[PDB]
Amino acid sequence: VKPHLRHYQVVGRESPSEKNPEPTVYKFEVFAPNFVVAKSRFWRMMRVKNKVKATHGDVLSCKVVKDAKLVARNYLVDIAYYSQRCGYTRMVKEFRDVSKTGAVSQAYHDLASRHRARYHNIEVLNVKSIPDHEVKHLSIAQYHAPNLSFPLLQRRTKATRKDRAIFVKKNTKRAVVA
Amino acid sequence: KVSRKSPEYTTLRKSCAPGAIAIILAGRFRGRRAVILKQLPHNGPLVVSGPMKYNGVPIRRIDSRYVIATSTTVDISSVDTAPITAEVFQRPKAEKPTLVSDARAQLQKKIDAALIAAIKKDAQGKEKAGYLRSVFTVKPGDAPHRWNW
Amino acid sequence: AFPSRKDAFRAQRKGAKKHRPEIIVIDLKDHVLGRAAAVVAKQLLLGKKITVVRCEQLNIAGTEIRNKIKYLQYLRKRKLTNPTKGPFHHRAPSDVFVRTVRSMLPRYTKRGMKALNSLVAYEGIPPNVVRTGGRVVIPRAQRHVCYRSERPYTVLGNMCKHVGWKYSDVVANLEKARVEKASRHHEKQAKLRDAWKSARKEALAKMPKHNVEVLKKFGYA
Amino acid sequence: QTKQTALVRVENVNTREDATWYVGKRVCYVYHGKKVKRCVRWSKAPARRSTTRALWGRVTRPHGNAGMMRVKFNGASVPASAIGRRIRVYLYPSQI
Amino acid sequence: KSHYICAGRLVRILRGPRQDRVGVIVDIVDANRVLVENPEDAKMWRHVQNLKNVEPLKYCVSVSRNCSAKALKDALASSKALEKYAKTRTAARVEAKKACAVSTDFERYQLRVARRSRAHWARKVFDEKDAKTPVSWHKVALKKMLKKAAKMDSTEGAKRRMQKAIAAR
RNA sequence: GGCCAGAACCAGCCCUACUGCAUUAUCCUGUCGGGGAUCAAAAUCCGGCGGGCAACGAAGUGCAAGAAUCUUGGGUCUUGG
RNA sequence: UUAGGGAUAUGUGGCGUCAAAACUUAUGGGCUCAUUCUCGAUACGUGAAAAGGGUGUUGGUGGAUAAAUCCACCGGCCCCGAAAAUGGAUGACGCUUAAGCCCAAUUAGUGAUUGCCCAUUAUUCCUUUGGUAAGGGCGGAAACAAAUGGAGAAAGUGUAGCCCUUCCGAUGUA
RNA sequence: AUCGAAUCGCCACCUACAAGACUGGAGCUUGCUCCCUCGAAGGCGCCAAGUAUAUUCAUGAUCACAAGACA
Ligand SMILES: [K+]
Ligand SMILES: [K+]
Ligand SMILES: [K+]
Ligand SMILES: [K+]
Ligand SMILES: [K+]
Ligand SMILES: [Mg+2]
Ligand SMILES: [Mg+2]
Ligand SMILES: [Mg+2]
Ligand SMILES: [Mg+2]
Ligand SMILES: [Mg+2]
Repeated sequence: VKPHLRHYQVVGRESPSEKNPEPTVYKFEVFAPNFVVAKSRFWRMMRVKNKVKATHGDVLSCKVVKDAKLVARNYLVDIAYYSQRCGYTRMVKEFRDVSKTGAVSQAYHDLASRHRARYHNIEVLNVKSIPDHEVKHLSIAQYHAPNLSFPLLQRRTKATRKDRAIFVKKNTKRAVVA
Repeated sequence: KVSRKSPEYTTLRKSCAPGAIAIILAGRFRGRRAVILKQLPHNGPLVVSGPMKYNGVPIRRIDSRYVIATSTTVDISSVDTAPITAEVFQRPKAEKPTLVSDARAQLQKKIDAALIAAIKKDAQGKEKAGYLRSVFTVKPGDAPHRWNW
Repeated sequence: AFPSRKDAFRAQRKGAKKHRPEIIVIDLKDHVLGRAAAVVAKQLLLGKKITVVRCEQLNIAGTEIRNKIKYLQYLRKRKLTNPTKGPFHHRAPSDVFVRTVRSMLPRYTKRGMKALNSLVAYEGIPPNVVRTGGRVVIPRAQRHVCYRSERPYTVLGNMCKHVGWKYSDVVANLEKARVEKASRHHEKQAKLRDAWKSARKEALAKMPKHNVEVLKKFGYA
Repeated sequence: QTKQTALVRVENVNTREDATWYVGKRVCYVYHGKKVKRCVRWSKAPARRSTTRALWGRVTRPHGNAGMMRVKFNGASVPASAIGRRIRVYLYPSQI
Repeated sequence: KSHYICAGRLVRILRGPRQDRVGVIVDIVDANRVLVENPEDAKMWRHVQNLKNVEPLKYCVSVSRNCSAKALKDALASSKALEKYAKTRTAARVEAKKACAVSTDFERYQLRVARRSRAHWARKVFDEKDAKTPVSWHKVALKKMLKKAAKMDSTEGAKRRMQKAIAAR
């Protein structure tokens, strides 16, 4: 399945005024389901970092960043999440994926599964494609083997939806109720 | 272009063309295979006569909604089909109350003779002759919605 | 059950031959109890007549001791004022399956009671069921596709034999005899099956070549 | 429940795309009464006279993703005694 | 049997819009996903496939991980894996399934005629063989009954009883 | 016939098909240098430098207004003829 | 949020059976095994639980040492803490390649942006009723026996409402 | 014997059995190669008992429970 998060580059600034005739222009990296959430995250970051509110600023661009050609790569994702008891916890993880958006979506799913963290309590600090020899975790390093192979065992193979049946003869493919 | 009041007006689908072999879905000869000859004027019913020698279907009129027009066709241009008019199937009204008229038997005999010859002349004529003798039935496990006709 | 003399005389008078309704026989060996029960309950509500055999080989997830303790907790429930007319705790695997299916049905309506009465359950495959026709399975409810193989499971017959089921050995002996008889008959008739296979092979050399061409086009030759 | 619309499950129709093929087809519930009453061709075809009766309807739309169809019967609802019973889905009005 | 998921392994797509199509594994992303490409198929460009949607085949061409399209084409052509696969019975079954799916009413009638003719000639061959060496129920029963019938019909009372009640027919 | 049923056509609705415009570059190539891993490689990776449309069944990104008339879609026992 | 009926959409809530809907969806990702109040699964509703612990498993963070180790420290789910009186309640069954939990889809790296099911809600159609209702017509238009197109037409609060067209509202204790 | 019914696949090739971390068979290299019957069909049935040279079908008049049902 394609990733549920998209790579957005949000470029914006504060609205020029008499105190600030030439405001600084900020570029922002976000992974969001849509550009509305992308702009919301951009303005949250501008408010909590540069003391600029969305009501006193404007957005020069909210474009998407196209993914590179699909290649099996190792992606280092530096990410952070908030919990009430633990405060802010920052971690760095390695993922095997074909795209930056895919790796970041995998990271979001992993954080939700293992730490019960939702999208709005997670800040992605960085995502980058690292070489094979810089991978630290063995769970990711095990896919660097030049001759890597394995059989598919314990596979629940379902029939095509048009050919699925309720009652099938015991040792034949004949369907009794379908 | 053709005026709705004119007898030459049809909205019949493309599949129910003259010469097409059609499965009869309802009526006495259900499941049989017939040959579509013409459509009666004023957007009337189709006229099918799968040669009565083959399947027993006489020259009959059938609604196009009770027939599956297949992609298999037979060249009808050699068959007259002109004597089959709407007045052939009209009957006198009874007053305060198998046998076939000689005109209807003659029309069937002449049409079927030219219809059988058109099948023989056609390539795969012996296969299509036996195709019309076959009977269509819905079997256990059949999925006509997935089929191509 | 046993036919009335009126029914027998009426059948003779009408002269109709023997009749058997459309009954689906399900080999319940290595099937998940709840999933098979849900599928069978829906099919029974959809007007099907269903016989289920080998109910002693149904599977439940978890340890046999855990499921035994679950059944003992079930057995703990009884009407204190009058245990007779309280819950009735059946120990046979077919009775367990029938209770499970009944709990998936509206058992307090006439429609639900007809659906429940449309079901027949057995231990093993009885003689009146052996030769009726090919048994069927429920792919949605088979253990080898429903259970992680590393997890333990229990067999319904083994679980039931330790809560008060007396006929485990009887069913085992009858099933052993049935399999021996069926294996003997299958060792026989092998000549007939091979003769039919050879006849099908030899027909290809005597039927018309264009018919063989159609058979090869559609994958039957 | 709303008895004006009925749910019909046809054999080998297990997808919504399959159930869309039958939209508009005629539907029949065949049963019998206790006495022989009037029928079509009561005089033309006396062989048709029987305790056999039929209620007709049409397929209106599919129901769900699993090939069910909604059916509306002519003028009146189908009896609740027909639930779990056989229904005939005819191949007409043909569109092919 | 079970063929390993390796770089170069030929797979068939189980379900989806690419079903019944044959591709070659060119890279392994993780435990769940692989990269599949087939230069000889129009719709089989380099794409990501979940490992639940592939069926490993017995053929495995010699390529490296993340191989180029030209290298994949050369390896496929040299190994002749597609030509070898086309000769199997499951590939022919897939093609026959497609033909049956696209078949018309006339084609269905033709197939029915072919199957009926094969059944008729199988019946004739079986009857010929069974007349010589009995395998059917009726022929085995006749073989069993023949000796007893010959013994019990050779008696004079039997013979006279036959003659007398045959002369009346 | 003021009954029952089926097909035709009208009008109005209600569903579906059929898609163009703008974007892309953290991208696409080639080639050098590194770096990597191998039996040797290749690749993942990082720099230069030269190109450039990953290209319309490219992209799951913005917005789409495409007369179901051409080109007899479907439905209306959900309307009236 | 409520005139009385249809169609089509939704909302909250759902799609293993009961029970409509994934005939147990995906060609999505992880986590979890729980032996007698029997793991868990509905907010509100501690409408059941802590302090404290676990060499259960799987994730982080900072050290250390060198074939990879081991040291403290934080999550996640599970377990221990955790005892009441009729037999009993995730809702019943059951579920554990979940039918549990966290996240994410909508037919799945194929080619875009509405899976499906349920309201006295929305949109629309028909009818009623009542308006702080809005308009038209109302000087018989000419003609026109039967045997063999027709009727009616009231200057009007309220009627079988003078007729026609239009719009909007309609639940309710005292 | 009322009684008219609803129901619309036959089999004497399915109607034995087991397994999915497998269940065509080898090899050793243990995930590849090789061989095979090539690992994705229970058999029939569907209108000439069989694939051709046939042959009766109407007026049951265009839908109606198939107006019939020992396959
Ligand atoms: K007791
Ligand atoms: K109609
Ligand atoms: K899952
Ligand atoms: K009014
Ligand atoms: K008045
Ligand atoms: Mg609705
Ligand atoms: Mg349901
Ligand atoms: Mg008035
Ligand atoms: Mg009031
Ligand atoms: Mg009848």
